[PDB]
Amino acid sequence: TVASFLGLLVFLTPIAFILLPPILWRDELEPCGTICEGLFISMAFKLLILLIGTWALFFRKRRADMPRVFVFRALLLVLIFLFVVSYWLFYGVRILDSRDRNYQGIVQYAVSLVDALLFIHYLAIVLLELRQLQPMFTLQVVRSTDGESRFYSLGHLSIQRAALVVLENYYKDFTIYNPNLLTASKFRAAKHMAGAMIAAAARRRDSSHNELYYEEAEHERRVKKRKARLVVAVEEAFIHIQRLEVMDPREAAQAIFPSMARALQKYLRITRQQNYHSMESILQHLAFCITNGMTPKAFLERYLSAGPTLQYDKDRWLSTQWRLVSDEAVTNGLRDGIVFVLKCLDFSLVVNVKKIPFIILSEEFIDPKSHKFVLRLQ
Amino acid sequence: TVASFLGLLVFLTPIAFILLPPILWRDELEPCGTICEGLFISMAFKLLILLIGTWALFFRKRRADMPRVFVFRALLLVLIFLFVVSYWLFYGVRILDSRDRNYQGIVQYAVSLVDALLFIHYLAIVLLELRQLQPMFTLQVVRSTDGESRFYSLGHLSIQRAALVVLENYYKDFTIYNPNLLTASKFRAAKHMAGAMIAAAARRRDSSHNELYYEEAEHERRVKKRKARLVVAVEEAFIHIQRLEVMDPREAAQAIFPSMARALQKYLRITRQQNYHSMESILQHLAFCITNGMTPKAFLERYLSAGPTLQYDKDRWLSTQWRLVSDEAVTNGLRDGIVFVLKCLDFSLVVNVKKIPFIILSEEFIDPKSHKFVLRLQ
Amino acid sequence: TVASFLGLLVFLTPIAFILLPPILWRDELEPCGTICEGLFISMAFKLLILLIGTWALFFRKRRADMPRVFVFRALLLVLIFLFVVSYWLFYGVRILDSRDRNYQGIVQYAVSLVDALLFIHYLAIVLLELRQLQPMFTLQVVRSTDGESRFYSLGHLSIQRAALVVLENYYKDFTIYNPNLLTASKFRAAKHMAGAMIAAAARRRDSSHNELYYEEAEHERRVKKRKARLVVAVEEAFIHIQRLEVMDPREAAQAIFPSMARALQKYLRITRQQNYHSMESILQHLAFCITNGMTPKAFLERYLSAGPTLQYDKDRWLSTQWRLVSDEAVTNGLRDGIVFVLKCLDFSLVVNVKKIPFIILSEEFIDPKSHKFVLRLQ
Repeated sequence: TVASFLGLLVFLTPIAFILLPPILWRDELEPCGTICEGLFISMAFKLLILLIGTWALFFRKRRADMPRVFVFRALLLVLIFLFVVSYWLFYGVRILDSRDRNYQGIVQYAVSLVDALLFIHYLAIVLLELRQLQPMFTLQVVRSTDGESRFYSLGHLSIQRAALVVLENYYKDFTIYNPNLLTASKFRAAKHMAGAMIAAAARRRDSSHNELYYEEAEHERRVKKRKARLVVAVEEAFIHIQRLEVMDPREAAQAIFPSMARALQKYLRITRQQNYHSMESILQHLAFCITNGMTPKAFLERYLSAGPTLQYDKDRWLSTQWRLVSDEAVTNGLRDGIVFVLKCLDFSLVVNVKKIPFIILSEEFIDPKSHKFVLRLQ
Repeated sequence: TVASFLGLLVFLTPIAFILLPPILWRDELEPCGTICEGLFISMAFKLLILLIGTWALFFRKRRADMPRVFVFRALLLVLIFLFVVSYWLFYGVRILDSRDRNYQGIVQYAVSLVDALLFIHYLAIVLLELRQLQPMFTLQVVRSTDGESRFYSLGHLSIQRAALVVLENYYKDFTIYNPNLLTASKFRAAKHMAGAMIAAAARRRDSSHNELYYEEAEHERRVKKRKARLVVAVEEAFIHIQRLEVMDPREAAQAIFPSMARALQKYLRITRQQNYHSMESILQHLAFCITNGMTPKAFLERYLSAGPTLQYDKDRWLSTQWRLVSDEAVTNGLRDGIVFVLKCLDFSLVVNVKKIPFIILSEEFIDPKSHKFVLRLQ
Repeated sequence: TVASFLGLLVFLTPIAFILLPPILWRDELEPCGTICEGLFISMAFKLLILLIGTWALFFRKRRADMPRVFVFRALLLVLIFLFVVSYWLFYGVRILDSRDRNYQGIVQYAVSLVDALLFIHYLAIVLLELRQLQPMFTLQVVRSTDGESRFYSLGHLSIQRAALVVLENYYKDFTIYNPNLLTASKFRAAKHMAGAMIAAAARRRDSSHNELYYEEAEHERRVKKRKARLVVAVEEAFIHIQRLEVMDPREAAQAIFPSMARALQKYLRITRQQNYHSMESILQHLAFCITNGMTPKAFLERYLSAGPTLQYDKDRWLSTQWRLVSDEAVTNGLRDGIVFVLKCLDFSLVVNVKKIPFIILSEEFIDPKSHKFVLRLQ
C-alpha cells in the first residue's frame, strides 16, 4: 500500500547502503574481514528486532478519525522523513559521489541508521502510548439527557485523544441512550406549559399533591411485577428442553420462546426497551444461552436492566456521528478546568477536566503495642 | 536455577568476549589505549542498565499456567538463543580460530552485543506489555449462573492472555459464586416439573397469582429487618470497649462478639452467606477493625453485601480449576465476534469479544456569544 | 532552574566532547572526513530523540510528596551522576591531558555517551512506569467510617507509590466523606450509653422493637418525596428560559433559581448535603448546565447522590493532610498480606494487599456438533 511501500523503503535503506559499495566499486573495497561481518550480524539482528516491534505496535488499522491532525504521529512521520532523506542525502553526496574506501565505516554508517531507527521506534512508543500512562487529570463525563456520569483518569493527552478515550469508555460503560426514558419529563414540562410571584408559585407547587412520587412508586411496582412474571416464564421455558426429536440450539430456542414471549414483550414495554430487541435478536441470544449452558437469569440479565451501548445492534450505536465542541484548539493538551462536549445526534457528553491534586503524604508511627483495649465503656 | 544460569551466561558473554583476547593471545593485541577503555566504560554502563531493567521487569515469578505455549515468550527465548549462539559461533570461528589483531574491533563487537541485547529487552517489553496497551477490543464477561456481567477493554492479546486478564478482573470485580443463591430457581423449575397449547399455558401462567413477586418483596423486607437488627447489635457491641483490664484486639473482639453473634448469624442465614464466614474469620476481621479504628458499619460492610471473591478464604476461591473452551486455537489473537468460555467447577464465564468501533470525530464551532437566553417560555 | 541546569549540562556534555578537540588542538586532528561527519549526523538525530523523549516523559511537575525517598528516582539520579562524572573523568584524564589524535574515536566516544544516555532514558521508563504495568497484587481499600470499599489491581510498587495510586482512585472513585451521615450511629451508641448476661441482653435487644428499620424506611420515603419535589421544581425552572430581554447564562441561572431554590434546600437538608453546596456553587453549576444544553435531570445528578470527592470545592478535599501508617518501611514493595492505613483528619483508608492468585488454565474441547437439544423436559 502507500504506507507499506514507505515501510519497505525504510527497511531496505540500510540493506541498500550495505549492498551498493560491493556492486558499484567492487575492487575498491579495503579488506574488512572479521569486523564487517560481525557488524552485519548485529545489523541483521537489530533489523529483525525492528521488524518484529514494528509489526507488534504499528501493523494495525487506523482506529479513529479525529478533527485536526494527530500531532505526535505527524511529528513521527516528519521525523522519519527528514531522517531517511538526510541519510540518503549524505550517502549520495559524500559516499556514492566520492566512491569511498573503508567499507567498515560504511557498515558502521548503516548500523548507526538501524540504531537510530530503533530509537525512532522507541520515541514512537514514548509519544503514542507512554506519555499518557501516568494519570495527570480526572474527567467527569456527564450525559446531557439523563445525567449518567462516570469519572476517568487520563494522562497528558490532547483534547482529541482524550475525547477518543472518553468515547471508548462511553460505549463500554454508560447505559445506552434511550429517548423513550426521557419523554415523561418532556410531557411534564409541556403540561406545565399548558398553564416575588415566582417564589409563591413554587410554594404553591411544593405544597400541592406530588403526582410524581406516587407515579414513580406505582411504576416501580409494575416493573417488579412484570419482572417476576418474566423470571417465572423464562425458568419454565428453559425447563422444557434437555441438554441430551433432536434439534440444534436455534430450533430449541424457537421451541421454548413462545412460552416466554408475551412476558418478555410486556416487560420490554414497561421498561421502554422494546425498540432495542427484535425477535431475531432475542432468538439469537436465546440460542446463545442455550448453547453455553446459561441459566434463565443469565439469559435474562440482557433484558432486565438497560445495559451498555455495545450490547445492542451495530446500527443502534453510531460512532461516525460524533461532534467535538471545544472553546480552544483540540490539539492542545488537557489542563485543569477545560470543558469539551461530545455531541451525538440527540444527546451530548459534557466533559470537564480537573487536575488530580498535589498530594502530600507523611508517615506517622503507630506502636503495635499501643493497641491495648479495656472492657470499660466508651 | 535453570533460567538464572542462562541469564548468567548471557550476561557474561560480552565480558568473556572482552576477557579472552588479552588472555589467549596477550602479546598480539594492537595498542588501543584511549578508545578501547572509553568503550569499556560505555559497555559497563549499558550492562548495568540491562541488569537493572532485567531485574525490574523479568525477575518475578511465573503468574499463570496457560493451555498452549506463550507465543511471545517462546519467540523471545528463541530469539535470545539464536542471538547468543550466533555471536558465540562468530566469536569462535572468526575470532578465536584466527587469533585476531585490532582488539578495538573486538570491543566494538562486544558493545554491539550489549546494544542489541538491550534492544532485545526493549522488544520484550514491546511484545509482553506494550502491544495490548491500546484498547482494541471490548469483552462482555457474563456468569452463566446469576448473569452478573461487566465489560472490559483489551488490546491485542491472545485468547489465553485475554482469559487471564478476565480471570484477574473476575477475582477483583464479580461477587463470589454462591450456589445457595441459585437453588430457589432450581426448586421452582422442579416444581414446574412436578406438573398452540404452549402459548395458552403461558397465558394461564401469566394470569395466575405471581408467588414470586410477593415472596421476593417479603424476603427483601426480612433482609432489611435482619440488617437493622445487625446494625444495632454491632454498634452496641463496639460501644462496650474503649481505645484506652487491659487486653489486645483479639481478646477485645472475643469480648464484644457474643453481643453481636446471634444477629450476625441470623443475617448470614437470611442472606445465605453463612458458609463463607466461620467464627474464626469473623473474630479475625473483628480484631482487624478494632485495631484500625473502624466503625461498626465499616466492620459490617464485609457481611452486608456479597462482596468479591478475594474477600473470602483462599480455599473458597480456586484458581487452579479453570478451563478454557474456545472454538479456535487459544494462541490466536482476539478478533470481533469470537466467544470463549472460562469454566469453573459449577459456573462459567461466557466471554464474547467485540471490536471497539471506528469513531469519526469532527469539530463544530459554538460561538460563546450564541448562549443568549430569554425569559420567554419554551 | 536546579534540575534544568543539570539537564543542560547532561545535554551539552556530548556536544562539548565534540567541540573541544578542534578548539584546543586544532592542527593535531587526523583527517576524518566522511565517517566523522556521518557519525555527527547520527549523534544529532539521537540527541533530538533524547530531547523529545525527555520533554515528553519528564518535563512535568512533581506530582506528590512521599514520606521517604523515591527509591527508583534516587537510583536514576545517582546513575546519571556517576555516568556523567565517569565520562568527564575519562575525558579529562585520558583525552584532554593526553591531547589525543584519531578524532573519529572521540566522536565514537561521544556517540556511545548519547547511546547509553538514551538507554538511561529507557531504564527510567522501565523503572518508573513499566514495572507496575503487570497487575501483581489486588488492594482492598475500605473507609473506616462508612465502610465504602473498592478493589484495585497494582503491579510491583512500593507502599508509598501504591498509597499514591490508592489516593488518586480515592478522589476519583469514593463518595466524599460526609461526617453528618455518620452522626446517627454515634448518637445511637451514646443512647445505648445512656443505659452469660451479655448474650441475654442481646437476646432482649433483638426481640425488642427495631426502631432503626422503621426510621430508615421512613427516611427513605421522605428522601424520595423531596427528590420528586426537586425534580418537578427543576423541570419547571428550566422551562422558564429559552435558548433563543437578552441575558447571559449567569443571569438566566439567577432568574430561574428562585423557582427551584427551596426544593433544593430541603433536599440537601434531608440528604445532609447542605454543607457541600453554597448558593454561588449552585448558580455556577446552573449556568454551566444552561450553557451546555443539559436537561433538568443532568443538572440535578450533582445533587441527587453523594458523588465523588473531586466534584466538590477544592478546600472540601484536602490532599496535603494524608498520613501513611505502615508496620514496615514504606519503600518496601507490596507483598501478600500487608496492611497500610491512609489516615485523613477524620477518616482512614485501611488497605490490605492480596497477591493475585496463580491461575492454571487448560483447554477442554466442546464439539459444536454436541449442542443437540430435544423437546423432552429436563
